Amino acid sequence: VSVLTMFRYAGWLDRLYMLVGTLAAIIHGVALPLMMLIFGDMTDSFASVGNVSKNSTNMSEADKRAMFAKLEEEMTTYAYYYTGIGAGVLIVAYIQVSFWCLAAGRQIHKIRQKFFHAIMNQEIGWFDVHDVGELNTRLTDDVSKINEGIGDKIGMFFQAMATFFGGFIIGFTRGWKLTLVILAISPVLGLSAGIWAKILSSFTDKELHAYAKAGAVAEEVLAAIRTVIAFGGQKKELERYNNNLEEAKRLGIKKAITANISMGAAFLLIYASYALAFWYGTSLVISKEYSIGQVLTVFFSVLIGAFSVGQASPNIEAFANARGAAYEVFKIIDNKPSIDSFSKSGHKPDNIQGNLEFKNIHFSYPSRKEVQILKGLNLKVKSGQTVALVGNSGCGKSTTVQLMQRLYDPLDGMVSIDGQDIRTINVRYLREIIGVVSQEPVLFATTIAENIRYGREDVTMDEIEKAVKEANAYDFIMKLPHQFDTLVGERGAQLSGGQKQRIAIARALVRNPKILLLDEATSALDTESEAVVQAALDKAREGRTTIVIAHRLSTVRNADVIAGFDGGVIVEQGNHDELMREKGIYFKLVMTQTLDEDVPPASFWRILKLNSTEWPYFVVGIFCAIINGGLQPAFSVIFSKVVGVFTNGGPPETQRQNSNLFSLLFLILGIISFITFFLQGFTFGKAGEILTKRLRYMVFKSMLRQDVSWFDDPKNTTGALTTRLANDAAQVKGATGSRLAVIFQNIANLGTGIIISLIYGWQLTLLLLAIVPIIAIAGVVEMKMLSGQALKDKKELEGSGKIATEAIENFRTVVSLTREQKFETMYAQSLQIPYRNAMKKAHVFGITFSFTQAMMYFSYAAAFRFGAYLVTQQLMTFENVLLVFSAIVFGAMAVGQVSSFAPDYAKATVSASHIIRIIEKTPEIDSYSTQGLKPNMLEGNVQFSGVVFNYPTRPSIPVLQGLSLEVKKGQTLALVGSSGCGKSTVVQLLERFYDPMAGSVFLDGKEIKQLNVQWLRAQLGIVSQEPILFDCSIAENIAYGDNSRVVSYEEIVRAAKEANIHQFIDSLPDKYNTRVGDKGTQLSGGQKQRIAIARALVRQPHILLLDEATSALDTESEKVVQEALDKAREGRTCIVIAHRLSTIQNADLIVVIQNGKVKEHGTHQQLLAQKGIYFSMVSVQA
Ligand SMILES: [Hg+2]
Ligand SMILES: [Hg+2]
Ligand SMILES: [Hg+2]
Ligand SMILES: [Hg+2]
Ligand SMILES: [Hg+2]
Ligand SMILES: [Hg+2]
Repeated sequence: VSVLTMFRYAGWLDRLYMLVGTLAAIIHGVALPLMMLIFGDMTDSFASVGNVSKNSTNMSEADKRAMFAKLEEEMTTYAYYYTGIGAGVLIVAYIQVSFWCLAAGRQIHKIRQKFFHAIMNQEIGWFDVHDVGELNTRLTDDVSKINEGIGDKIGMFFQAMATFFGGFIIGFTRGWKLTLVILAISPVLGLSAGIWAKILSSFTDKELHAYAKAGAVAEEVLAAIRTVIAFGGQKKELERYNNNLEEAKRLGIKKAITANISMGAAFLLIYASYALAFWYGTSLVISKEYSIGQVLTVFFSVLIGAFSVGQASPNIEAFANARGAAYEVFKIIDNKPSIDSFSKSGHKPDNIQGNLEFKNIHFSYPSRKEVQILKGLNLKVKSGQTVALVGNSGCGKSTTVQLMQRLYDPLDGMVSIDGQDIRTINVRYLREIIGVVSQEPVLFATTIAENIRYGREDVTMDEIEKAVKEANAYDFIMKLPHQFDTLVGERGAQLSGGQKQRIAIARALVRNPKILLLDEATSALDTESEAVVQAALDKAREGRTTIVIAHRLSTVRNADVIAGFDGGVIVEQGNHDELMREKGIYFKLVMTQTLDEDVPPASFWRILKLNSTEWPYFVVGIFCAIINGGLQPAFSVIFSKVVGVFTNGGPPETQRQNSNLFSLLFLILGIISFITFFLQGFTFGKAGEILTKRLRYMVFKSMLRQDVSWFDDPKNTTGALTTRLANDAAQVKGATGSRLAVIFQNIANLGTGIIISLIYGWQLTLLLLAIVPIIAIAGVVEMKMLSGQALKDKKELEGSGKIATEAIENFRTVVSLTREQKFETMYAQSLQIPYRNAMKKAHVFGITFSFTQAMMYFSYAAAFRFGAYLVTQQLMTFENVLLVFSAIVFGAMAVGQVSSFAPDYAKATVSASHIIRIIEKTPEIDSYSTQGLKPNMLEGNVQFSGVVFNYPTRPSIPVLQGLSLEVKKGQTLALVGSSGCGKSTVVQLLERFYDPMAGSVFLDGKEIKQLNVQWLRAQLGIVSQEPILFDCSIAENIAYGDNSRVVSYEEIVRAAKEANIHQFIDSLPDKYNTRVGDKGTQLSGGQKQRIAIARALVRQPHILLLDEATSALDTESEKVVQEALDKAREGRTCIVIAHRLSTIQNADLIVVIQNGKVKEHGTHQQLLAQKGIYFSMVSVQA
């Protein structure tokens, strides 16, 4: 079912090219061993010449002619063969790559449109359940994975098995024993991979749990940053994060060490197998004469067949993970379970004037177990009326409105519009006959003309005009620039909410429904605009049967009929007077209410500087890189010598020669290889480990010691910072790894390859390095062109995805239903551009890889043609021919190196650039000295003079302009302003979060500028709006060590005693030792505030600061907390900016701050006796 068959579905003509491409992938994979079968045949003919050169030379003139004639024949075979295979792999590569794009393109585009349709066709279900909107984005990433699954990855898979099965085929066919030997040594290679699976996979996960502790500490500190800053508890958070880092690093070292050990054993088994393969390959020639040394290399090509399984595994994982992600959700992704709504058919009533009927309706939202919110209902409103509903116990009114649009089919009973059931009539038509003005208006990002046009697609500006005129929306739009062509700026949030709703009214007005549903449309709006929108609603009524729910009973007064519920069942119904008459529910309520990142700057060799500072010395790492570096070419020399004594050499000692080279190849390569992998792993493992620690430490610490809009007003976030701390330090660990990688391959290829090249017949080196770097560049340009396509594709789907996410995230598109098909139609038109683009990139993806494989034969071409033949005949021996393989494999060796181990620099360098720019910091105000703390400074009189300030946004209309205040010690400084900030900013400047732009601020009369940054924050009573405690024992929270300040039990006792939180301290288990229970989820606001107050008065500040402390709070809690504050303050300087003017009535100096400039100031009775702003504030506060 869904696992295999369904995944590939449809694609009638697609499947044909799918199979053609598959076939070309097969013959492509087949091509590689055939090129290597040729290699054994070419070796034999090439071999026979050397035998006469060493031994006989009986006749001379004959050999210079005939042997080379034979060589020329081999030149002819060389030429038609490498070429035949080359043209083959060129064509078939272009085809097999054409497979992804051509098949997957149509498959995925079909998936895309069907997915978008099923998504819009599930209706209610999507908003009720699943991941609540955030899911289908991820899902379009899933269809992107689908795109990755059915692509050429499969073609590569068949190619791989073709090289595998075909490799072993040729192996068995031209001899059967060595294949068998290699297969016997083969499972050993699979066992070594077992070290990988147990240790490596586990230790990644092991280390993560360790740093998880470090992440939690870093998570909260950076979120609680202004609090820890204000209290200066930084160095302690420093300490915790350092301990957790200390554990995470030791799990890091075990990971690196073991990893390198594993890869090391892998190479052991590789050189071991390679050698044993030579021992049995050699045993078949000298004392036997089966192989002439032809097949011996081809049987190694059977090892290329062994590499083909390793090349196969990722493609399967690419198919499976794409398959698995798609098919499990594909049944849910696609089709249409639906059938409570759908889109189509049904019954069309044309009578269009009717009576709504609710009959015995029992319903529960499909949250299931929730008790029926509506259990039974009977309500019937005659045509032309306006019915108003009210309730107490909750939901159940909104439910009836929800049911009326058939958003939910009732469990029992029926809703009948006119005489017909609602379930008979067409859903689309039903939605079209029912207009709805919701409590929360919504405007799509488009013109107001289009937002209306979403009400009805086919419409003209005359109807738009009459619409807004009828919605009285024709005023603000005219004054608004661009008129009807006026965009809704910054997505859909631009203008007044009353205007938004009013526009929504015009939109529903174009709909011209005979039923109008108003759910709290007036709610959450200012009273004036409330009355305006209300007027629009009133002009929209009486021509339409309607139902209105709101919490302002003034609008409920003029309703023809009002309905009470209390538990979901209808109880009272009738005219207003009748309801007040009943002294019921209505009368009861009436009387009751009376991660964008990455700046340009780059490291430039500065990485190794921080490394060397934290990497004290390691010459053993680089030395290990040298001996492994020189280890690879030893192989190329040895291998040359193996076949070397077979071609050029005499009959005696050949057996011994093979034994010696076998053993030399085994221990000299394999053992030393184990040594170097375990040694470097032992070096760079601890190197990168401690680098990751010291880096993460000095980062989190460089971060905590700087604030200044990195925290106060950042474009950053807590998560981005934690991410910085983890990932980046891991990357600089790779940055350090690349150094050793570079010196290693430096001596490994260039140095030894060149030195060895000096002993050549010359001439070969130049031609060889005229190839390898070029094909290397071809490998670079392949990845680059690849990323260019990835980016352009992602940008196109980006735009289509943006407008798609716009559709799916807004569920109200269903209330008009006009936009159901309209949105996916436009989106279809959006998806159209990349589709046509796909065939073009089909050729792009297609021709490139073909050309890449076109370099396969050309490498072998220039190699053996010019290598053998013409270079041969003078100064050419058993070496320098196989040394071709040396310098060639050396280039490939580097490839192996670059495409493995540490990250491809890049991200490492960049992450390093950030982690470095962060550790450099911008210390500004940090700790240092800056003052002496005269004992006599305990006064507390805060001066402000000519102070201007702006948060770091220049044209933000700065909150401080020309501001000056004063407060004497031991007295209350009241503060009042319009709302929000400029209130708080004074407090922040006193906290010295930022030193003001101009003017000055004083505490004892000294300038804050000249005051100690720390000691200024040493006496402050700062208590914020929403108090946040360090996660710790509440006793330990109460006492925050400033510097040397010890945890004092009797002191924190005095703290609780003063804060009146001692109530909870007395009771509850452990008393003071009760922890807050995961960020104080067990405590209410009054308690948290009491504790925060205790945090303040432990410090014994001469200055207390309250920023709208009781603003968010309620009932008695405000009084007991205010009482605590009052017993804490008035003995010392305090500033209360709270918006509560009833408790501000007792103050020494009340200050009204307008626009940066203090307007009025004086005691309550003084300003109140006066008249102006303050008097307005109290009069409207009442
Ligand atoms: Hg593709
Ligand atoms: Hg509910
Ligand atoms: Hg090494
Ligand atoms: Hg602000
Ligand atoms: Hg804590
Ligand atoms: Hg106060």
